[PDB]
Amino acid sequence: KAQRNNEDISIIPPLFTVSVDHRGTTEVLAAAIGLVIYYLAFSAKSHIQA
Amino acid sequence: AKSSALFFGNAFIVSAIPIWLYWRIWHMDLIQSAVLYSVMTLVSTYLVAFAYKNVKFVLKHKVAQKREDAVSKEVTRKRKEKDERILWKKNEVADYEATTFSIFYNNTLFLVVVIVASFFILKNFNPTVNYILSISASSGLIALLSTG
Repeated sequence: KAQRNNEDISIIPPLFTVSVDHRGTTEVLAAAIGLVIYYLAFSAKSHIQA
Repeated sequence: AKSSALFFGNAFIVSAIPIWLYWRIWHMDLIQSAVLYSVMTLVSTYLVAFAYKNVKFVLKHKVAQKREDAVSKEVTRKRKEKDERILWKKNEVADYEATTFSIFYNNTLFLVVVIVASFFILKNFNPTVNYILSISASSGLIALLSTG
């Protein structure tokens, strides 16, 4: 009734309240890191042999 | 040649590491799969150590070719009475870093091969087939590459 009347809904006491605590809601990378280190190792090999 | 013991003490390491993710994401049975693991590690250690020697043996000369002038500089700065230091130290001076790079490169090479096979080709295959093909191909291909 209050909601339909746009009355203050806070005046109406609930029977009880419950507080609900809500806390809220790789292989590519491994290949990439190994690739980059190996590629720079290849550059190192070229310089070493150069 | 007797230094090969170190190679044997190194070539096996990488062969067994992937067991973690295989037991965690491929959920391999470590008891039944131990048959495959032992063979794979043994073959890898054999050929990889042989590769270690081959790479270093094939390239060690370059170290002296490059830096022997500097090594001689420090040797003298420290002819028969003079040359002895060459045999005692200089040869090992070239050898020491030659081994370090040979093993370093071989190990660096191994990782990508297994990563590519397991997680980019054998994605769509049985974990049993995944481990079999990935490790076997890695070992054979890498050893052949070392012979390149």
